[PDB]
Amino acid sequence: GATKKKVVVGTDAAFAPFEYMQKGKIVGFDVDLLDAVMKAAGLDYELKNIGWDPLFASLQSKEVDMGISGITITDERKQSYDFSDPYFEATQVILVKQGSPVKNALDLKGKTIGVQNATTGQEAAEKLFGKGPHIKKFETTVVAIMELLNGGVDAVITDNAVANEYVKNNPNKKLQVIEDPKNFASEYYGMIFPKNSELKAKVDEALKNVINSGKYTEIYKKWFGKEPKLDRLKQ
Ligand SMILES: N[C@@H](CCCC[NH3+])C(=O)O
Repeated sequence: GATKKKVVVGTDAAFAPFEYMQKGKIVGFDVDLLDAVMKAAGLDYELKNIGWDPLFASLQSKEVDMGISGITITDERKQSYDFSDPYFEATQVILVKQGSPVKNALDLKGKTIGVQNATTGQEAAEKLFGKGPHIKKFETTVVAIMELLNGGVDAVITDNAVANEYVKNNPNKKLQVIEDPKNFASEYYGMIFPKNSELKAKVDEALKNVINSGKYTEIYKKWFGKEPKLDRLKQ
Protein backbone atom coordinates (compact mmCIF):
# COMPACT_ATOMS: atom_id res chain seq x y z
CA GLY A 1 0.00 0.00 0.00
CA ALA A 2 0.86 3.67 -0.49
CA THR A 3 2.46 6.48 1.45
CA LYS A 4 3.77 8.21 4.45
CA LYS A 5 4.22 11.07 3.71
CA LYS A 6 6.00 12.56 6.66
CA VAL A 7 6.23 16.20 7.52
CA VAL A 8 9.72 17.35 6.51
CA VAL A 9 11.23 19.41 9.30
CA GLY A 10 14.53 21.30 8.72
CA THR A 11 17.12 22.55 11.21
CA ASP A 12 20.70 23.88 11.47
CA ALA A 13 22.12 21.30 13.87
CA ALA A 14 25.14 23.36 14.95
CA PHE A 15 23.50 25.31 17.82
CA ALA A 16 23.87 23.50 21.15
CA PRO A 17 21.86 23.15 23.35
CA PHE A 18 18.92 23.56 20.92
CA GLU A 19 20.13 21.25 18.17
CA TYR A 20 23.54 19.75 17.54
CA MET A 21 25.11 16.48 16.40
CA GLN A 22 26.13 13.78 18.83
CA LYS A 23 27.15 10.33 17.61
CA GLY A 24 25.58 10.89 14.16
CA LYS A 25 22.19 11.83 15.66
CA ILE A 26 20.60 15.28 15.94
CA VAL A 27 19.97 16.05 19.65
CA GLY A 28 18.91 18.99 21.78
CA PHE A 29 16.12 20.95 23.38
CA ASP A 30 14.45 21.81 20.07
CA VAL A 31 14.74 18.11 19.08
CA ASP A 32 12.95 16.83 22.20
CA LEU A 33 10.35 19.57 22.05
CA LEU A 34 9.62 18.85 18.36
CA ASP A 35 9.06 15.15 19.12
CA ALA A 36 6.60 15.95 21.92
CA VAL A 37 4.83 18.51 19.79
CA MET A 38 4.50 16.36 16.62
CA LYS A 39 3.37 13.36 18.69
CA ALA A 40 0.68 15.49 20.40
CA ALA A 41 -0.29 16.75 16.93
CA GLY A 42 -0.60 13.19 15.51
CA LEU A 43 1.93 14.10 12.78
CA ASP A 44 4.57 11.76 11.41
CA TYR A 45 7.78 13.63 10.65
CA GLU A 46 11.47 13.52 9.75
CA LEU A 47 14.05 15.95 11.11
CA LYS A 48 16.84 16.93 8.68
CA ASN A 49 20.01 18.94 9.27
CA ILE A 50 19.95 21.16 6.25
CA GLY A 51 21.89 24.18 7.44
CA TRP A 52 20.74 27.71 8.21
CA ASP A 53 20.60 29.56 4.91
CA PRO A 54 19.29 26.45 3.09
CA LEU A 55 16.56 26.11 5.75
CA PHE A 56 15.10 29.49 4.80
CA ALA A 57 15.49 28.86 1.08
CA SER A 58 13.73 25.47 1.45
CA LEU A 59 10.85 26.96 3.46
CA GLN A 60 10.34 29.43 0.64
CA SER A 61 10.23 26.66 -2.06
CA LYS A 62 8.18 24.47 0.38
CA GLU A 63 10.71 21.64 -0.02
CA VAL A 64 10.75 21.70 3.77
CA ASP A 65 7.34 21.86 5.51
CA MET A 66 8.47 23.22 8.88
CA GLY A 67 11.54 24.36 10.74
CA ILE A 68 12.77 24.38 14.34
CA SER A 69 16.23 25.86 14.88
CA GLY A 70 16.36 28.45 17.76
CA ILE A 71 14.53 30.85 15.36
CA THR A 72 13.51 34.25 16.67
CA ILE A 73 10.06 35.39 15.63
CA THR A 74 10.47 38.82 13.91
CA ASP A 75 8.23 41.18 11.99
CA GLU A 76 10.44 41.03 8.95
CA ARG A 77 10.42 37.22 8.92
CA LYS A 78 6.61 37.18 9.31
CA GLN A 79 6.50 38.91 5.90
CA SER A 80 7.74 35.69 4.30
CA TYR A 81 6.96 32.90 6.79
CA ASP A 82 4.43 31.93 9.47
CA PHE A 83 5.42 31.13 13.08
CA SER A 84 4.01 29.02 15.87
CA ASP A 85 3.18 30.62 19.23
CA PRO A 86 6.44 31.29 21.10
CA TYR A 87 8.12 28.43 22.90
CA PHE A 88 11.26 30.06 24.41
CA GLU A 89 12.52 33.52 25.41
CA ALA A 90 16.09 34.58 24.70
CA THR A 91 18.37 37.54 24.12
CA GLN A 92 21.59 38.23 22.23
CA VAL A 93 24.71 38.45 24.38
CA ILE A 94 28.39 39.10 23.70
CA LEU A 95 30.86 36.26 23.85
CA VAL A 96 34.54 37.27 24.36
CA LYS A 97 37.81 35.84 25.63
CA GLN A 98 38.43 36.46 29.31
CA GLY A 99 40.80 39.42 29.26
CA SER A 100 38.66 41.32 26.76
CA PRO A 101 38.09 44.91 27.94
CA VAL A 102 34.49 44.82 26.58
CA LYS A 103 31.88 45.75 29.25
CA ASN A 104 28.81 46.42 27.03
CA ALA A 105 27.81 46.43 23.35
CA LEU A 106 29.02 49.97 22.79
CA ASP A 107 32.58 48.85 23.64
CA LEU A 108 32.55 46.80 20.40
CA LYS A 109 32.84 50.02 18.42
CA GLY A 110 35.73 49.67 15.95
CA LYS A 111 36.20 45.98 16.82
CA THR A 112 35.62 42.92 14.63
CA ILE A 113 32.44 41.02 15.45
CA GLY A 114 31.63 37.48 14.39
CA VAL A 115 28.00 36.43 13.80
CA GLN A 116 26.07 33.72 12.08
CA ASN A 117 24.82 34.96 8.69
CA ALA A 118 21.20 36.18 8.62
CA THR A 119 20.60 36.10 12.38
CA THR A 120 19.23 38.60 14.90
CA GLY A 121 22.85 38.79 16.20
CA GLN A 122 23.97 40.03 12.78
CA GLU A 123 21.02 42.37 12.93
CA ALA A 124 21.96 43.76 16.34
CA ALA A 125 25.59 44.30 15.21
CA GLU A 126 24.44 46.16 12.07
CA LYS A 127 21.92 48.24 14.03
CA LEU A 128 24.58 49.27 16.57
CA PHE A 129 27.48 49.97 14.18
CA GLY A 130 26.12 49.97 10.62
CA LYS A 131 26.86 47.45 7.90
CA GLY A 132 30.52 46.92 7.00
CA PRO A 133 33.59 44.60 6.81
CA HIS A 134 34.06 44.63 10.63
CA ILE A 135 31.04 42.35 10.91
CA LYS A 136 32.20 38.91 9.90
CA LYS A 137 29.46 36.47 8.89
CA PHE A 138 29.64 32.66 9.14
CA GLU A 139 27.30 29.88 7.98
CA THR A 140 27.22 28.34 11.50
CA THR A 141 27.51 29.79 15.00
CA VAL A 142 30.07 27.00 15.57
CA VAL A 143 32.46 28.64 13.05
CA ALA A 144 31.80 32.12 14.51
CA ILE A 145 33.01 30.80 17.90
CA MET A 146 36.05 29.16 16.29
CA GLU A 147 36.98 32.56 14.77
CA LEU A 148 36.71 34.08 18.29
CA LEU A 149 39.05 31.37 19.64
CA ASN A 150 41.69 31.80 16.94
CA GLY A 151 41.64 35.60 17.17
CA GLY A 152 39.98 36.20 13.81
CA VAL A 153 37.29 38.21 15.62
CA ASP A 154 37.28 40.23 18.88
CA ALA A 155 33.76 39.17 19.94
CA VAL A 156 30.78 37.07 18.85
CA ILE A 157 27.13 38.10 19.23
CA THR A 158 24.86 35.09 19.67
CA ASP A 159 21.94 33.74 21.74
CA ASN A 160 22.20 33.67 25.51
CA ALA A 161 21.68 29.90 26.11
CA VAL A 162 24.12 29.03 23.33
CA ALA A 163 26.88 31.33 24.70
CA ASN A 164 26.21 30.30 28.29
CA GLU A 165 26.32 26.56 27.55
CA TYR A 166 29.48 26.90 25.43
CA VAL A 167 31.30 28.62 28.34
CA LYS A 168 29.94 26.16 30.90
CA ASN A 169 31.00 23.21 28.73
CA ASN A 170 34.37 24.69 27.70
CA PRO A 171 36.12 26.09 30.82
CA ASN A 172 39.57 25.51 29.29
CA LYS A 173 38.73 27.91 26.45
CA LYS A 174 38.57 30.75 29.01
CA LEU A 175 35.64 32.60 27.40
CA GLN A 176 33.04 34.77 29.09
CA VAL A 177 29.49 36.09 28.46
CA ILE A 178 28.68 39.76 28.66
CA GLU A 179 24.98 40.56 28.95
CA ASP A 180 23.71 44.00 27.86
CA PRO A 181 19.95 44.41 28.54
CA LYS A 182 20.18 48.10 27.56
CA ASN A 183 21.26 47.33 23.98
CA PHE A 184 19.79 43.89 23.23
CA ALA A 185 16.03 43.21 22.93
CA SER A 186 13.94 40.32 24.29
CA GLU A 187 13.48 37.62 21.64
CA TYR A 188 11.00 34.73 21.42
CA TYR A 189 11.65 31.52 19.46
CA GLY A 190 8.91 30.03 17.23
CA MET A 191 8.66 26.95 15.02
CA ILE A 192 8.52 28.27 11.42
CA PHE A 193 6.40 27.34 8.36
CA PRO A 194 5.96 28.35 4.79
CA LYS A 195 3.40 31.12 4.51
CA ASN A 196 -0.20 29.79 4.71
CA SER A 197 0.86 26.38 6.07
CA GLU A 198 -1.90 24.04 7.16
CA LEU A 199 0.42 22.66 9.94
CA LYS A 200 0.56 25.84 12.11
CA ALA A 201 -2.82 25.36 13.82
CA LYS A 202 -2.04 21.71 14.79
CA VAL A 203 1.42 22.64 16.03
CA ASP A 204 -0.01 25.58 18.11
CA GLU A 205 -2.58 23.30 19.75
CA ALA A 206 0.05 20.56 20.33
CA LEU A 207 2.49 23.02 21.90
CA LYS A 208 -0.33 24.12 24.28
CA ASN A 209 -0.95 20.49 25.13
CA VAL A 210 2.80 19.86 25.71
CA ILE A 211 3.06 22.90 28.00
CA ASN A 212 -0.18 22.03 29.83
CA SER A 213 0.84 18.42 30.59
CA GLY A 214 4.20 19.33 32.20
CA LYS A 215 6.16 17.80 29.27
CA TYR A 216 7.58 21.17 28.26
CA THR A 217 8.99 21.65 31.75
CA GLU A 218 10.42 18.09 31.87
CA ILE A 219 12.27 18.81 28.58
CA TYR A 220 13.32 22.29 29.80
CA LYS A 221 14.72 20.86 33.03
CA LYS A 222 16.58 18.12 31.12
CA TRP A 223 18.47 20.72 29.12
CA PHE A 224 18.81 23.64 31.53
CA GLY A 225 18.65 22.09 35.00
CA LYS A 226 16.11 24.58 36.36
CA GLU A 227 12.37 25.37 36.06
CA PRO A 228 11.19 27.53 33.14
CA LYS A 229 9.19 30.72 33.66
CA LEU A 230 6.15 29.73 31.60
CA ASP A 231 4.62 33.22 31.99
CA ARG A 232 7.29 34.32 29.42
CA LEU A 233 5.32 32.33 26.83
CA LYS A 234 2.13 34.40 27.31
CA GLN A 235 3.59 37.86 26.69
N1 LIG B 1 17.71 33.27 17.34
C1 LIG B 1 18.62 33.92 16.33
C2 LIG B 1 19.84 33.04 16.07
C3 LIG B 1 19.44 31.63 15.56
C4 LIG B 1 20.62 30.94 14.84
C5 LIG B 1 20.39 29.44 14.82
N2 LIG B 1 21.45 28.72 13.93
C6 LIG B 1 17.85 34.12 15.02
O1 LIG B 1 16.71 33.62 14.85
O2 LIG B 1 18.36 34.75 14.10
